Amino acid sequence: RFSPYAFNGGTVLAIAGEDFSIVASDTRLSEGFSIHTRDSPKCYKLTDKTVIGCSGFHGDCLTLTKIIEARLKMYKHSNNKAMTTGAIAAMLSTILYSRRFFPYYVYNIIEGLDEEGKGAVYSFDPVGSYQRDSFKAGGSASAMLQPLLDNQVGFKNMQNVEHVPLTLDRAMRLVKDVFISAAERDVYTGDALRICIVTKEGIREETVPLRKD
Amino acid sequence: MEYLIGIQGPDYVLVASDRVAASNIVQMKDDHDKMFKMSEKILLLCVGEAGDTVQFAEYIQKNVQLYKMRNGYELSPTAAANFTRRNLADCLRSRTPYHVNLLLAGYDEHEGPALYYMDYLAALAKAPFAAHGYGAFLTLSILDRYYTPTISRERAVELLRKCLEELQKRFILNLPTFSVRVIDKDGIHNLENITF
Amino acid sequence: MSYDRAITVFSPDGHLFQVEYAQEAVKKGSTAVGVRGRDIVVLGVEKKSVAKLQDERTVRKICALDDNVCMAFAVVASVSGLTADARIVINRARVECQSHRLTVGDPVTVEYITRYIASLKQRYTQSNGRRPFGISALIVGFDFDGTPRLYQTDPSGTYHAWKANAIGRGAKSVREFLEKNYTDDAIETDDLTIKLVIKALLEVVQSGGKNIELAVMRRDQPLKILSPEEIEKYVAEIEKEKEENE
Amino acid sequence: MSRRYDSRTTIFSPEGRLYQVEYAMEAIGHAGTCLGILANDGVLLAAERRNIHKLLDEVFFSEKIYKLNEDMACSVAGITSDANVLTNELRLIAQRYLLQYQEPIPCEQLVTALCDIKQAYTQFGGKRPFGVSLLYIGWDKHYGFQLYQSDPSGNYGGWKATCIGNNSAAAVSMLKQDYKEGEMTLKSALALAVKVLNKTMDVSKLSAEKVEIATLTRENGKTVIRVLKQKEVEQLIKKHEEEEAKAER
Amino acid sequence: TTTLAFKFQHGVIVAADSRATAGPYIASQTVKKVIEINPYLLGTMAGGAADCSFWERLLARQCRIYELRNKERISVAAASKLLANMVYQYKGMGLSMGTMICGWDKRGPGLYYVDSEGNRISGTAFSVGSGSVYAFGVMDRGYSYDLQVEEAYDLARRAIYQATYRDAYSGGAVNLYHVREDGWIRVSSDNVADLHDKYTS
Amino acid sequence: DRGVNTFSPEGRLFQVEYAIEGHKLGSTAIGIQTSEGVCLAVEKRITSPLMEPSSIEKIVEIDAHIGCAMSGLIADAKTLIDKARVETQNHWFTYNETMTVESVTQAVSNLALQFGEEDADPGAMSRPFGVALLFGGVDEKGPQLFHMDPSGTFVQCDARAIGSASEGAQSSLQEVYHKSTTLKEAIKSSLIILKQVMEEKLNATNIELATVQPGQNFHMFTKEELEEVIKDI
Amino acid sequence: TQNPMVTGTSVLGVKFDCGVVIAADMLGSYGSLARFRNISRIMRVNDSTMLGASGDYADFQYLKQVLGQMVIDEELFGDGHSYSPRAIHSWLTRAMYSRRSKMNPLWNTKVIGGYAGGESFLGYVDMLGVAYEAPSLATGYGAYLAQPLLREVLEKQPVLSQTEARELVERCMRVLYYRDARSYNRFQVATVTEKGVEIEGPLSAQTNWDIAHMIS
Amino acid sequence: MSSIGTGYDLSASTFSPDGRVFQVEYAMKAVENSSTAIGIRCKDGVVFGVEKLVLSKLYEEGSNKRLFNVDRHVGMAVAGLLADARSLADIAREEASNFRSNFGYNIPLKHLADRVAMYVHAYTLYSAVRPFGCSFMLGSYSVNDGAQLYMIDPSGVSYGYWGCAIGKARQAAKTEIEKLQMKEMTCRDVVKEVAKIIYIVHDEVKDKAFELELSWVGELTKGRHEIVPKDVREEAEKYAKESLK
Amino acid sequence: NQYDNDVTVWSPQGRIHQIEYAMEAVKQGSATVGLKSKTHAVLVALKRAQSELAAHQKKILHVDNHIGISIAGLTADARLLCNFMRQECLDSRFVFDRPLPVSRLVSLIGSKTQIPTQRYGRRPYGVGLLIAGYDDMGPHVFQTCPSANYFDCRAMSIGARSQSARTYLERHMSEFMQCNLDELVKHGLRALRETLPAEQDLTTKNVSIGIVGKDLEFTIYDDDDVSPFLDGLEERPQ
Repeated sequence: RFSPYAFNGGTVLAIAGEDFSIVASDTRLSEGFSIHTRDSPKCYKLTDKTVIGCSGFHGDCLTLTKIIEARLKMYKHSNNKAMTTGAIAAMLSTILYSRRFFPYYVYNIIEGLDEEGKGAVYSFDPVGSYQRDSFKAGGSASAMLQPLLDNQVGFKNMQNVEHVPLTLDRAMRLVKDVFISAAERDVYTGDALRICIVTKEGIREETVPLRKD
Repeated sequence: MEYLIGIQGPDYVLVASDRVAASNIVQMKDDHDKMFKMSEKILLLCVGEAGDTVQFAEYIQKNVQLYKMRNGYELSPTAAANFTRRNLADCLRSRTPYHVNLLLAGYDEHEGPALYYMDYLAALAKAPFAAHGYGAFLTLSILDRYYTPTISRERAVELLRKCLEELQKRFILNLPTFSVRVIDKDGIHNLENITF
Repeated sequence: MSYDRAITVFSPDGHLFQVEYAQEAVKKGSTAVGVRGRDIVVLGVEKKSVAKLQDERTVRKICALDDNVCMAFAVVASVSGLTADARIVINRARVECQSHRLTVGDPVTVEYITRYIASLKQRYTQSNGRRPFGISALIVGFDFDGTPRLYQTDPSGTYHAWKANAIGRGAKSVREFLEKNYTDDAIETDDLTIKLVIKALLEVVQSGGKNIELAVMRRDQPLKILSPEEIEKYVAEIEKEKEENE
Repeated sequence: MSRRYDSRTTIFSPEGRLYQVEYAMEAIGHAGTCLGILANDGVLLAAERRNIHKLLDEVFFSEKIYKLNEDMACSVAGITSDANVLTNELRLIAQRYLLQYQEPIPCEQLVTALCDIKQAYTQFGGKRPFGVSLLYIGWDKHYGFQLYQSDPSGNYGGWKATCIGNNSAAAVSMLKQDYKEGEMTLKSALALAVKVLNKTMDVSKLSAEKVEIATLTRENGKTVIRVLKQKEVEQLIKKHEEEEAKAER
Repeated sequence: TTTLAFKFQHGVIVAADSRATAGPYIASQTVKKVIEINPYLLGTMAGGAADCSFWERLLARQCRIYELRNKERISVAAASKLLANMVYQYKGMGLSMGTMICGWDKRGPGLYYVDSEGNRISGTAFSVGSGSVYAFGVMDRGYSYDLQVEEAYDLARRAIYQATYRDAYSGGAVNLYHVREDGWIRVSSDNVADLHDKYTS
Repeated sequence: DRGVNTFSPEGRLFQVEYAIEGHKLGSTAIGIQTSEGVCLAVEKRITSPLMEPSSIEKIVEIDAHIGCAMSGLIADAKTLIDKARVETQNHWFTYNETMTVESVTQAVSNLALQFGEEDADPGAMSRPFGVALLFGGVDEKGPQLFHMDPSGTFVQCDARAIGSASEGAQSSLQEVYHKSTTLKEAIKSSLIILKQVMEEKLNATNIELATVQPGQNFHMFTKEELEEVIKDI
Repeated sequence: TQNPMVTGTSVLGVKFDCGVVIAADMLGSYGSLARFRNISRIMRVNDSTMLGASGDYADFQYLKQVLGQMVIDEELFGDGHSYSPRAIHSWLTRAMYSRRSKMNPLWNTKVIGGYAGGESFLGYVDMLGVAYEAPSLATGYGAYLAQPLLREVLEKQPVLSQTEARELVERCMRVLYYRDARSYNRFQVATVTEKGVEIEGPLSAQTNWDIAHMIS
Repeated sequence: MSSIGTGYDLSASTFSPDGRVFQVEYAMKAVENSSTAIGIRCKDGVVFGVEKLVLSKLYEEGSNKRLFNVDRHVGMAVAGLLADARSLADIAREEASNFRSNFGYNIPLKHLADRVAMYVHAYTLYSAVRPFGCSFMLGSYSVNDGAQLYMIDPSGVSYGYWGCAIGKARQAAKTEIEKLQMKEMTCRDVVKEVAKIIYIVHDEVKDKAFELELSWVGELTKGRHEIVPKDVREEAEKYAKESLK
Repeated sequence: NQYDNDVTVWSPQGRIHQIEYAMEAVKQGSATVGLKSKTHAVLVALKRAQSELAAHQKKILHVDNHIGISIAGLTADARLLCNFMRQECLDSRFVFDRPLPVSRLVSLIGSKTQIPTQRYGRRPYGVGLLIAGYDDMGPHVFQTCPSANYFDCRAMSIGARSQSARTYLERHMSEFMQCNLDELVKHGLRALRETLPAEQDLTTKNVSIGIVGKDLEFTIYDDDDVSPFLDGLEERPQ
């Protein structure tokens, strides 16, 4: 999508939806775009300890650099201190690495997905530019604004005159993973092949593949 | 007629100075009063004008270096020479097409020789002179100054002349400012005059 | 910083040979007393060694590190003159002071200078070519709170707040002579602080107010080094007074 | 080994001061003397060369007094060897400050900057401090006519008449005795300069070959630094005969 | 002054209000973008220009304010934060950076505000506005204004200025974040929604 | 010089063994870890009644939530604190969490032995440090007191005292204190050993006490609040 | 195609992984521009005795990747334990160096196929010059990506258990399309098989196309 | 040999009055105490044999090693102080790797032998480093220049060798290599011949049992330095026991 | 004297006296046992404390969640090598992405610790590391000395009279590979007591346990989280 200077094609669109107990981060599985699709497997998602899992998406080259870098940080906080790297500690940490990718320019958006010690389940967007914030609905990857809208209606439910929230259930999120990617396939066939759904309850990672026909 | 607008006229027993207060972001003056007149001493005054931001960075680096001369000798440095000295440093920076060029106005009193005033362009030219102004404001006053006064003219007439000049900027110039600071210098020191 | 032996080797005393040797090197920069007033914090130095073929500026133990922090030096000994080794601590101290003005533009703090200096001396130990220091400074200056400060530092790396401290010719001895002279009136009255500094210097030096040069520094105004001639006028009255407290 | 020696260069000694700094002053004592005297409209330097030989060709007419700048002058008191390095550092500093400043270089400013290098070596680097005390004469507007004295100890001094090199204690008093504060004019001062050099030398008899005399006199719009040719100094050597009478009387 | 990322000083507090989105991309950058982040309690630095520029500057700032405070054991002034912020930022500046950040603290004469930019501005102010275009925000803010100005006027002014911005300039989302910054301890005041306050005031 | 590589045939440095003797002449510091805080006590060393306790401290801030009280040679403590302060503030931007009391103690401990007569750099030395530091602060694992010593070892302690007699000041502390107890009893326990080991006896300008609770910032105590802790010795 | 900044090119590298073996087919025809400079060239390198490399994309950029590869095996031998690399570490370490090399104006879409079994770990890796590196069933990049990879992948998706024989007839067929479509070669290939115990590769032998595209 | 512990070795830049530093003489003495490591050049390769010390039955190949591959075609057999031998292997590994990047061919040993011998002499020169305390052999099979065997002493002399041994008895082993003609041999026969000499030469006063570990860079390892193949190892092992008897 | 503090004076055996002192430094330090299996690696180290009102200092240090180290000797010297081992392993993980072999890492450490032994006027370090790691081949316990010399062992014990611990280890050498994570610790405990007097056995709060693998992430057991691994020991096998 993004200009050649670290790319010639990468695609991959990710959606992630916050309930208030689980966060499922769904991404298409396949490594695509050049002019055709290169490969059918690749691990975008990595759990650094058991309590933080990052999934980085867009170019598979950026994803391989940034994820290993996210593993490195967990080792740095354990050695330096003695602790397990929580959600906040990782989210903040990603920004230091992200500083590098501002004169370089990227549209690879890495998303740390976990449970935070604030009483809820968390999905964090740091932008690939910099900045970090927490959110109730989010679209991240090669377009950071094409997945985003479906979640805006379904999760947030701020459609009165005013803004009042009302997160959805776990069962509603699973169906949201399966459906979104098929919808996005119509629009941009850069979400294709197989849908990989990762579920993070912030104390475990589980995976589900499903083929797309 | 160069960049931003400043004017100072020494009569060699008085110095008349006014400078704009306006570090403008977009189309509003985020504050009304803004410092463009800096005091290195109570008997040296530097009025820097050009870029809002560039004026400040240039002044502070030289200012710790100025202090260093004061620290060692524990008497006054040669102030005329120090305002030239920064200029020589800006001649080395001038070969580079980067803009760091400052239109400066030195008012200083030196001990032994007397008062010195030096003019600095954005093309960088040191002159002791009867009155000089920087940017558009040089343009505004230089032509009346031969005719309407002398280089020994009275403080009253100077001030009336200055008031009118600042009103001509609001009236004629595309750069008006409704806050200008006026300061009057006798033969040795700064007095803060009424804002207009 | 290049040598081929260690600069110091440790002892089971728990003293550093080079810091103690340095303390004598700083009493080369003769006796300095400083007292803290309500609004004028004043320090004065011993010997200007006047022969009216010299300049007064060049021998100074009073050094301007900034235009709102100043210091006078010594510590303990009785050893020979030389401004120079002390002068070198000043040259480091003046950068240290100036770098802080870049960082915080308000009148820079006394505390910063003293702390930087203690650590600076330990650091020189570590480098084999670098000569350590061990000095005391009478740091005078003002905060951004406008309140008077007089701080003093020691070769032991430790800095304390004080209302009056003197250093030179026995650090504890000039300090104790001031402890007697101190009363509660002294520090608020502007006039009274000046007389304290002159009685302490007048002890070790003959015919002061030519060998007493003192500077007052102010909340609003920078360093003013007074002419010696106006100081002599004080010395004559004050020496009358000095015998009285004894 | 290297760990079983002493020389106490960077290491402080029992004295509280380094051996190397104190020793440098002894070397300066038995080497040719340099004095600077104040006049009302100039300043001058007079020096005894390090050559005690009876035959000089004058290849370099600066063998003691080197004119750095058109605004400044120096003398060497000590070993000519450490002077050679120092002379080259001085031609650069003196001209650099001037490029910026556009005002005749202040005598004080120069010495404090230089003294900092002299002390840098003794404290660190494991090098000894230069065996040369340099006598600077110059003029700036805000002190007036000046003479400043430089040491290997990093000590500076503001003077009006001083002498360093051989038999210095005698020499400074002798300059004070003949010449008070602000007394003597430039021409009469040049005579005085030779008179003290005749008396104080490492080896007697004062000749044109043994002396070099330099003038700072402010000419019409420029401050002119000249080292006088042998011919001019000779007219001063007869003047110095006249001067001996004059001091006494 | 600019956007709606705004602060001005009163007699007692610095009243700081900001919008969600005003950054890059045609949609929302983040749906719940906050620019009154609390990495420390002392005084916000506003969100000037690019998101990367102030934020990058801020990890440095959050670390730097503390270092001064901890070592002297006497707090940093609005001036110590202006000078400190200006020296670190000039050097970093040259990657196409520029911000409009805010050194604040209560000093000797009430609240002091010094306006610092990434190109090294140091100007003294009592109002700052960061982002792009305050011209819709400014008029209603002005009527009852002065350099030191009471809390009652400050409530009336602050409520209309934010509200009016919403009506006139529309592109935000979510809620209008209001925080008040004393010279040592900021607190997040209220989170009233941007659409809710706009009709009301 | 005379050997600074000096090993005994047992297998430790002579120089390190020499380093303790310096601590013994210096100042006295008590750190006690409580469930309800960390209290830090330190000798101010009065010697005039003109030295102001509010203006000057020797309980100093590593972070706004972490304190360190120093003992032994004063110059030596300052060098360790300045490197540790920056490490701590840099940590705060990056992680966005307070630094563990253990995390800061490990960094300083590297500096203690690295000496050698020649090939020295800033990371190395010409003689080992003779200061022991009590780093006390409250973190997310709770209130912790970690102790760093001249041998450059870090140990968790719920009570440590180091001063005029290091082992002596720790033996008084072993008799009084109990592991889990209230803040007032921990603050009392710190003062009590302090006056007995020292030549100097307990006053309110003689010693400096500042207390860090969890859920609080580092507070350096006011003139009055310093005097309140003196009533119970 | 798909190849910014190339001069001497290796056109196409087949890589398909089967159970314990890989077959890679690469042409001997090595065009220096349009002209086939070398009619036979072995584009098979020996990383190690237990590893093998086969590469496609610009051949000059391949010799660069070769010098970097070469040293990594040296490092492992270098210890004295005398270990043979793992396919993932050598390929992966270089993927990072391809992230750095983008910024300067030389471009790389360099593509290598690593199959090894060494130490006790079985890798199939592909490493790129843009640094898309992954484990795979079958991969090829650059010019391989534009034309053979999708037919190879289409068969690979419902039958993920293709064998080296079914792939052999397919390799021969696809290269027939390369002689005709690509302007960097006219046929002739080297068949290289990497195993996890020895590196095997019979020398480049001619092959020739079959005509039937002038009937209609 | 000259050396006294007082004088002319109290800095590593002090030249001795005899023309050869005391420190280099000390470095050779350590090689003389250690076990025998042999490497004989063949017509079709080089065969190494170094005895690997076993002090416990807990030890694997990693413990008490003396075969390094400087390159991956060039081998290094060391004898003497192991601590300096392994450090010089690490710098050497780097030096070989940089050469391969630039040059791009199986390195000729003749160039290595000059550069390494000069590096070993450099450490005698300099104060911040002291001489290397081992003598080592560098051995390779290449097609660029064939079989090559060089030995470098801790002095920093490089000489060329047909077959050298370094140990507790350097002279007896070299006469024994002289008797046999490697001219008649191919690389296969040489493996037998290295194996016996190691057992006889070495005198137990510090061992307790050793394991012979040998390495090929020859015909059945194709110009890269691999550990001995199994067939070759067994042929070699029997003859060594038979030679004792 | 001063010819034994010179790093440029050697014995007629060709041993520098400063390297010899540096090995002994380990030996005065507390005993640590490091064992491997074919799924795990266990580090058992003996603790110390200053007081009864204190918890014991972990002698197991945290590097990564796949490699871990245990120290015996000087902590401050330890910390410089520790900063070096953390820097190299993390490097390996970013660039190569291989869960680094133990065998490559120790050899580079061997190079560094060798540098002060060659330097004039600089002392060797004198801490002993038993580095436990897990790579894809399986676990290895390598022991690196204050000299270059490093060992690849199934089990090793270093410290006071460490030769005696090796004997227990040698009798159960084969068993280690079959045994479980839990047992590997118990066999470690039984070795660790041989070093110390037979007048004394271990206790719960002087044992620190560090477990390594990639079937588990790195754990440090302190003074009271030690107990589950501890149960099952034999009092002084002779």
